[PDB]
Amino acid sequence: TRTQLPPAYTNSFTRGVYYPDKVFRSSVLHSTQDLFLPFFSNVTWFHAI
Amino acid sequence: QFGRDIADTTDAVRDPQTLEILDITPCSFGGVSVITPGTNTSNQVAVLYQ
Repeated sequence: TRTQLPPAYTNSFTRGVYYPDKVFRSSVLHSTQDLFLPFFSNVTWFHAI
Repeated sequence: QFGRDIADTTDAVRDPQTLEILDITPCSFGGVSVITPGTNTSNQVAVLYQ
């Protein structure tokens, strides 16, 4: 009896940054290469109503 | 578990027994120089640590 409905979308407003290491760094600008969420990207929305 | 300085160097550490954070500073290093009056005059000299 559940109803099902096509996927919705929203936007990656600059979230998904996470600490890359267990090392303390402070007052510094530093760069890394890894898997990360691209900003401003179309991302899927779901609901249960 | 560690810290690092902007010189890419391990500045600080957590103790495994006390989980207390400790800061390191290298053993004292000194610049040395010597002053002379000229060997054809006298041999008393003064030393300067920079």
